Amino acid sequence: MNKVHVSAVGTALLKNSLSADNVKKEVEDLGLKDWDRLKFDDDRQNKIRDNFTTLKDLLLNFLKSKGKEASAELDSLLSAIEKLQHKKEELYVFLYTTNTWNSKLAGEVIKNYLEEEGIKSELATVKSISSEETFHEGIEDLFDKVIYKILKFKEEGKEVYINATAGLKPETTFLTLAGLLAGADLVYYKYQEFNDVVFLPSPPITISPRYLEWLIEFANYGYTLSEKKAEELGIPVRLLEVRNLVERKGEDAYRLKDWVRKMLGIYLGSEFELE
Amino acid sequence: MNKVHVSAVGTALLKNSLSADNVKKEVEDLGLKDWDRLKFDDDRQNKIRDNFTTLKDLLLNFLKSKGKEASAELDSLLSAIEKLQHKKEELYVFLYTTNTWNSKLAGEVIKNYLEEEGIKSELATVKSISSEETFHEGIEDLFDKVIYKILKFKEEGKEVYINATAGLKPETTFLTLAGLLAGADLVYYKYQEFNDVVFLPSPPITISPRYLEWLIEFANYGYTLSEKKAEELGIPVRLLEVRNLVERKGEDAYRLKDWVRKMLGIYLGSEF
Repeated sequence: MNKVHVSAVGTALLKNSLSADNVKKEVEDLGLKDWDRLKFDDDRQNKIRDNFTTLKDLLLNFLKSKGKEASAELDSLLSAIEKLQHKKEELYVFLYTTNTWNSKLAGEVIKNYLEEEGIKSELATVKSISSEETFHEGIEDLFDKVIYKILKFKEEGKEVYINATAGLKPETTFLTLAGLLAGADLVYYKYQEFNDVVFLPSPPITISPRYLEWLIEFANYGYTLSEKKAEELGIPVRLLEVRNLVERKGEDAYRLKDWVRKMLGIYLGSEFELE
Repeated sequence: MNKVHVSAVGTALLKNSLSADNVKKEVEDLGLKDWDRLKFDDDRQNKIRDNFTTLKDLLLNFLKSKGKEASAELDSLLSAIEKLQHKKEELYVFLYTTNTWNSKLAGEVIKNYLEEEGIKSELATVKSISSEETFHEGIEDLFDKVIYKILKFKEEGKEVYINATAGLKPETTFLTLAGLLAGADLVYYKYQEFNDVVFLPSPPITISPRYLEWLIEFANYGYTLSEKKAEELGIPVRLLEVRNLVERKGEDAYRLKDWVRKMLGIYLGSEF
């Protein structure tokens, strides 16, 4: 399957499904009125868990009934696949979603629909972003679970298409940029009020070689540099600091920020810190 | 003003302002009940135009009253300014929005509010994206009105912070990517959720140099090349085409897509 689509899955499907009276009955009787908006540690997530199969078949029947438009994910996926003329034999759909029952439900339902339609696909899950503290881990997890998989796909000799329709804005802005750094071929988006997908300018990009040399340099010296050592290596720490590439750690020292190291992994391999 | 913040302006302010009865009254009497969602060619846009100044004063008063929380733009702007400890003296706020009356209204209101708060700013306007056909023009326009300005700011030795909070996904993903290609320093985002700005991974990036050389090559021979010329110059037009950089217009011929032209002829020259 040499043509891979990457798509986040949200819970809009959960919400959209309440249109239908049968779904609204079943969800209301289970106590799950706001199942699209549940927090990751809300107890109602265990009611989705405990009732997974049912809610699955119910959302897949809703989906069959009223068709792909109930999920912006499917709509943009299936529209892009139509417009690019990607054959079912050639296709793979790498879904990811947060590690929460309402999201996994949406994700399993969409996975099964794609498989009923002759499209092989996979659903990875990723850490929730529930605060400023969990955001940076959230992004590292997307690196590990998605960006590094885009890398694998590109080594495998495949074409990668990013579906930017789905996902929260910051998480898809990150996926688009990291995705293209990892060699993704094309980024697409379906406007809610259009039927056709558009192709975002997806130019082939790499970290500035100037900055790539500097950033690899911290790796030689224990990911830290005094101002005097940086200046001797010609590395403008005060500009790296503006660009949130380094943090000042103490009076004289600058440490290469952890997110940069994840991203360097695109260039030096995912396990380069362990060699 | 060494520190520029870039921010789209959406109409969410127009919608949020309906939670004051005076605004909702004036909106309903004027026929403007869904003014946040009006398309670019909707006739109700002329009611905003015809009433611009008064609807300005109305939204600015609502905004003073209830403060920056009424606008994702102000909220994220003022929060990022707070978190980065940028002084008002050193700031310039580059707002852009579509050339539509409901958008310009939101944008003028945000511009005046920032100026009342001692922050200099401009409001650039850009062509509306109303279809597949107008999308590519829309993106060329963002290049001309925003990306090229990010470039100018960076030649001046100013620092550019992109506020990714407001904007539709495709307009903000393009601003982030082309913004960083133009040398923008940092991209930030404020979740409504947890009321606090985060810094998105924003490495300095460039066009792949192999491709930059190929792309500048097309720019020497008009902006079209036969298959026999391309393979002679060692250019995988096959791979340019997959990455939407060239179209096959001609017979055995390839044409450099217009947006690529307007991205070369923004960051790395200004000729042909």
